[PDB]
Amino acid sequence: MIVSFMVAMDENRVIGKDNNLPWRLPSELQYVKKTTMGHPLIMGRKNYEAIGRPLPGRRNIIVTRNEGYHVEGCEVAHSVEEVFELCKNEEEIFIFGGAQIYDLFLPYVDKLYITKIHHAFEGDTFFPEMDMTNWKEVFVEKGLTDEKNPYTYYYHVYEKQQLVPR
Ligand SMILES: COc1cc(Cc2cnc(N)nc2N)cc(/C=C/C(=O)N2N=Cc3ccccc3[C@H]2C=C(C)C)c1OC
Ligand SMILES: [Ca+2]
Ligand SMILES: [Cl-]
Repeated sequence: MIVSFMVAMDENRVIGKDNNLPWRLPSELQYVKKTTMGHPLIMGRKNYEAIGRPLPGRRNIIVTRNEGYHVEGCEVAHSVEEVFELCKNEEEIFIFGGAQIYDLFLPYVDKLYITKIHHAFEGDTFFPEMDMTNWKEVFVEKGLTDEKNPYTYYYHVYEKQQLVPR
C-alpha cells in the first residue's frame, strides 16, 4: 500500500488560514481530482468541514478521535491503525491534510505530491518540515497560471531516495 501525501503549500509552507485555502486555484484542484481518482482521500475533520462536502468518485475517509462523528457519504476512522485496516486492500491512499493528519502518517509515507505556490500568503497552519535528503524528485510540471489561477505554482512529486550501501 502506497501512502501518499497530497499537499498544496506556499513559499512558507502555509497550507491554511482560518481553516481555508488562502488562494483560489481551480486548476490546482482539477489536478488533485485527476491524481486521486479511484483512491481513498484521508483527511481530518476540520479539513473535511472546510471543504463542506464529500468529493465524488473517491473514498472519503475522515479521521477524528470523536467516536460519534458520522457524515453521510463518508467513512470515519479514529486512528492510523483504523485507516490502514479500512484501506487494507488499497494500492494507494492520499493523506489530504490537516497538519496533524500529515504528522500522524509521517512514519509511513512513501510518496509526496507537493504543489508549491510561488507566493507568501497570510497563514496560521503549515506543512511540517521534512528532511528532503531522504526524498528524490521524480516529476515536476509548472501549473496553469491565467485569469482564474492568478499565482505561479508547480506540481512536484517525490519518492524515497534509495541509499547506496557502504
Ligand atoms: C484548507 O482548505 C482546503 C484544503 C485542501 C487541501 C489540498 C489542496 N490541494 C492539494 N494539492 N493538496 C491538498 N491537501 C483542499 C481544499 C479543497 C476544497 C474544494 O472546494 N474542492 N476540492 C476538490 C475538488 C476537485 C475538483 C474540483 C473541485 C474540488 C473542490 C470541490 C469540493 C468537492 C467542494 C480545501 O478547501 C477548503
Ligand atoms: Ca510506507
Ligand atoms: Cl484537519
